[PDB]
Amino acid sequence: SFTRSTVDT
Amino acid sequence: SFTRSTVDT
Amino acid sequence: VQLVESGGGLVQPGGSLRLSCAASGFNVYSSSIHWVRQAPGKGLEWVASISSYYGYTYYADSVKGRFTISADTSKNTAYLQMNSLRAEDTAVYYCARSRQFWYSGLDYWGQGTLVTV
Amino acid sequence: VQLVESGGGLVQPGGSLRLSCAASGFNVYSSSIHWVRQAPGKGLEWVASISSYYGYTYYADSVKGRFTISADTSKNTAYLQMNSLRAEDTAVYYCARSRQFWYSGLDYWGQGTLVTV
Amino acid sequence: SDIQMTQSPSSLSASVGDRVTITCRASQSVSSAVAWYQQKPGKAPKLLIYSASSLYSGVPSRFSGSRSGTDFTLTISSLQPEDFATYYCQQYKYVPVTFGQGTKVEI
Amino acid sequence: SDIQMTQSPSSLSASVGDRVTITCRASQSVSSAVAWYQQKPGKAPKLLIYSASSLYSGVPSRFSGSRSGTDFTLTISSLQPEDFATYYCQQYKYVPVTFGQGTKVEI
Amino acid sequence: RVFKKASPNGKLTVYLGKRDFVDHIDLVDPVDGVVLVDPEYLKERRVYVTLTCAFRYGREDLDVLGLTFRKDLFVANVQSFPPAPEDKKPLTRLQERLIKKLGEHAYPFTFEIPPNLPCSVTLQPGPEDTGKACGVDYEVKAFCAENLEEKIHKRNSVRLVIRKVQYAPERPGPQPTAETTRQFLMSDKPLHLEASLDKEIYYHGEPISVNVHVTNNTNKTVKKIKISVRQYADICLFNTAQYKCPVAMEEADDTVAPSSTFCKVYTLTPFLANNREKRGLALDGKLKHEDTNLASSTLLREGANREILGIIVSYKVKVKLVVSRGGLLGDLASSDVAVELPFTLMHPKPKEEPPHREVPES
Amino acid sequence: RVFKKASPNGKLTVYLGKRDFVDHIDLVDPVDGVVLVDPEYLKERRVYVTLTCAFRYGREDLDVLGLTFRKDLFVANVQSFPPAPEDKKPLTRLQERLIKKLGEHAYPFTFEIPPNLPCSVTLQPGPEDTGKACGVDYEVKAFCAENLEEKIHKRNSVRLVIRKVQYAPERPGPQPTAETTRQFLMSDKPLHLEASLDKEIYYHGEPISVNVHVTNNTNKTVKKIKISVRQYADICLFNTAQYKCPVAMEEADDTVAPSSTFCKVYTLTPFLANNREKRGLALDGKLKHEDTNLASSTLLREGANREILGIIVSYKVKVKLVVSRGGLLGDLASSDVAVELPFTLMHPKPKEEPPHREVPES
Repeated sequence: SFTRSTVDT
Repeated sequence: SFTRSTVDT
Repeated sequence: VQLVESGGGLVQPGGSLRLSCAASGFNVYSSSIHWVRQAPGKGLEWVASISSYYGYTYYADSVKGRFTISADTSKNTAYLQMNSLRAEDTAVYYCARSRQFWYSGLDYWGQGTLVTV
Repeated sequence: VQLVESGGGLVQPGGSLRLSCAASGFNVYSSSIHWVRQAPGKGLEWVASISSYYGYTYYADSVKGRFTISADTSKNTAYLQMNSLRAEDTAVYYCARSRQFWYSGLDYWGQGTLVTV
Repeated sequence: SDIQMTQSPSSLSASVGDRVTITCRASQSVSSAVAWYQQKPGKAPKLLIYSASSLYSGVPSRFSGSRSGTDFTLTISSLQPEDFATYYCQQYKYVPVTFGQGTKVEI
Repeated sequence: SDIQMTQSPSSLSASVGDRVTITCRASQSVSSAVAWYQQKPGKAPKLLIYSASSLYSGVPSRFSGSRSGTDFTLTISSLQPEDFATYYCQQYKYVPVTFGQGTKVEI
Repeated sequence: RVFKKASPNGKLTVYLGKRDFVDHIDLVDPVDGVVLVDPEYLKERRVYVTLTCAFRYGREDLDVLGLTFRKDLFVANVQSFPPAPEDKKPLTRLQERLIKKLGEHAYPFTFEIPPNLPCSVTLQPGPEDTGKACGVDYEVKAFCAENLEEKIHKRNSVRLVIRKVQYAPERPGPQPTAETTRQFLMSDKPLHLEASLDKEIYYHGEPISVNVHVTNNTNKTVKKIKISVRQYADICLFNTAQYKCPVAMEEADDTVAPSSTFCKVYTLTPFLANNREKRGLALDGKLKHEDTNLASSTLLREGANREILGIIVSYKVKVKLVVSRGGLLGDLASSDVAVELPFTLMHPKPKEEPPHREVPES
Repeated sequence: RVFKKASPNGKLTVYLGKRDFVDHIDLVDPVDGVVLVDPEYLKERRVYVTLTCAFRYGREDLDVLGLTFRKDLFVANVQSFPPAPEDKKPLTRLQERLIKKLGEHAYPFTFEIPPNLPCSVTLQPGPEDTGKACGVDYEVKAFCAENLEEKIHKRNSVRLVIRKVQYAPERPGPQPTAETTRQFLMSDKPLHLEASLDKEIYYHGEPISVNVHVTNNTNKTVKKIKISVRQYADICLFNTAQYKCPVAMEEADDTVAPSSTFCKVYTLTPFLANNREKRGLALDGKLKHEDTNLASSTLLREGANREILGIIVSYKVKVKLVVSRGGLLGDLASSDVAVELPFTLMHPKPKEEPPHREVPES
């Protein structure tokens, strides 16, 4: 329900 | 000035 | 194609009357409707007229201000409103019709409605 | 391209001042104009903003109700109306501009006008 | 302007098959705009002539009208037994439209 | 909601050609929406970084910015003699827009 | 009876047998007449006759009223007093009788109006106008002068206004029908409309009855149905101009629900009583400032239509459906549906006489 | 940085590298991503991905709010958990490194949007609207089911809204110029009008400067000059619709006298602040109920125009001259003169970043 973000290392 | 009428007998 | 009128009857002097003339077979825009009255034993006499195409109304000098003429085109009926009827306004009233394009005499007549004052 | 503002000066507490910032090289529809003030010796602080494309205005919580911001398109000028200037409203005010499409920091700044209360 | 359409004779008597002429005179020129009507006692008038010489549709051919200056004339070639009625002469060029006093044709 | 951008150290001293790292920490996540400014005493601040890693046009390449979670870092590869100014760290994701307290770089 | 006119001097007179010359599309009636002359008082040695169809119109830039500009659409002329050898033509039935009555000092003249020329149409003047009748008119002129180019003196000339008119065809055409099928964005089900009149040719004052049929399979309701009669007039003075003027209309508050049909018959009657205020409305040609009806339709010479001069008058009936608004686009799209039916408005052929001029005069 | 989303159950997750996929007219950017699976929690034996361009719109006849009708424009699907031998494609730069980070239980997927497809455009909803965004939008969905047609469960799937956008071309076209020459009935001297813009391409918020030149040799004065910018949108959902909406206008009380020239330069700037009330106005596609600018012009694939589905947006500038009335016809003719200039309204190519959603949030 929440489009979060992340880094691909 | 007036257009009158008549008969040709 | 006929012209029929109704409304005439006995009335006291100074009163009022309504004459209605129902036209069938032709329409008021293509015809001019006239009212002609005839005193008992006397000759014909024109009283009123109306032309719905041009929107004009005419009255005889003896009835100006007393009479009023109108035509309702929804049912092809012409009305003559008589007010302050004097003692000399008694006659037999005929509804008449003449071609609007163009006047060639009163070809169609009513059948006579009586006004007694 | 350059931003210049004028109007700052000495004033008594509770009074009012007008700060006008004149923009050249860009139009107020394509840019968002902000006002940032810096108290003497302190860090930067944001006070007001306006976006003429969407028609929105934002104020810092400390100046809500006192200040009012507007921009007149005819000459590309943004106005900051300051009312009821409290004793702590003294600072050096900079006019700033950020791209409307889209915000990428305050790339252009004013020269700095002083408000002393 | 008012125009008096003096119509004479006031009444005439004629026999069956006779030729009858009726005269109607105007006080002013009205061109050929004159109409003729026939009325039997108690009934509405019936149109006969218009334009002072043109026979109305359906009227028997014995009825004819003529013009000479301002003197308009109605003539019946052979008076049939159904023609003993009252005739009125009308001018329709100027308002008010004035009819003649009327002529009566009797046996 | 307001976000307090704790920025440290409050002031540091460095020599010419030295490598300087400046840290700016947010009280909440602000994504990569962080900008860096440079102000010399008395003059308007000059923009350096936007999006926390993108160099503004015309800025010398020795300036660099980095992100690690909510800890944003400004680094100068070789401190030129003109770089001794005051730096402010800004988050522009939430109104009100809050600047860092600012660091001073001095000889 | 024939019409005659005399000059203010009284030394010249021209006779005409009628004023309205009928146009049969293929050929127009000849214009014939007789001119009375007096050689003793005509040392000018010539008498000229002239026929002229001229567009007359009042200027808008010029502040002076009454003054009007004119352009000749067709001009012809004839020698009459010295018998022209080239202009020899057989005398008509009335012309020879006029010669036999008037005597030696009376000479004939005849014209032949070429086909594809405008009919007499007069544009309705506004209450602020005081000049002569505007529009297309014809005029016959007879004058005496030593040459064509010599300055014309009104004292030594006459002029009559004549008309070129057309009457209804003897046989009507096919019944006019027209339909349309509007298809909306929301669904693939169309809104269908049909209309038709009873007959092709209508007379002046005869009521026009319109039949309307609607089949609404869409999801949108029809708010109103509007019927109107519009007069189309094309003017070709210098460059083609086009204007549309409504002469009668009726708005009915009828509604059609989705997945439902509807049928009704409306009646209209174009007339001049309620159109007095419409400046520029085309009316039948006037000889003077008399009253005349709405302009009758002009019959074109089949597929010739060589950009006829003057004014070309035609009529149509427009049936319009007002459709509800809303949804995605709202007020921005054009949701209305319409269809037009052409018809003909004309007089029947008169029995014996030309049209009369306000038969009971005021 | 990349975007990720997880199912309400939490056992499935899909990764995307961006949200705005640029369309270069000749070929659209590939849609790539990585799905993180859980075989022990997935006895369904399948995991599916899906790309769907859909037209969504709120009904007008239906009184229920929030409910909308939906139509597929283009649909694609992929097998992801059991590696499909027939769906083998080379891994992109980001996709292989996402695999490297996430490990064995992460599988790739790639799509290829075919050309000549609509760009994300959202129609402006009225204040009374409450449902989801209308217009054309794209959506990426990843779910798990033993078959394609098995009933989908909300808790077992994810969905992301993506956009297909276009930017301004590298080089502008020829300067747009247009002119007209109106000729009036009264005189053979025309009323001449010319107009032109500075350049073909404009950006959002950049002002539009219009040059107007008038050469009035007629006898009629020009009352007013009207300039307006109008947004043209074509919708081909079932049948081609067409609506026009003005987004900015300026009326100047300038007058031109007969036998005189006139020249001026007007400035306009379309913007959304004063167009809030215009329901149905086309705006750039939204991911959520955020604010977005006026819809950017759609670049057609040269001379293909095979009735592109969805919405096609274009802009024009209309220059209109109000001419005085009177004279013969008066209020019946159409005396006005007009001319239209087309132009392009688009964003420039962003340097490194894609758009950001209301960067300073309220």
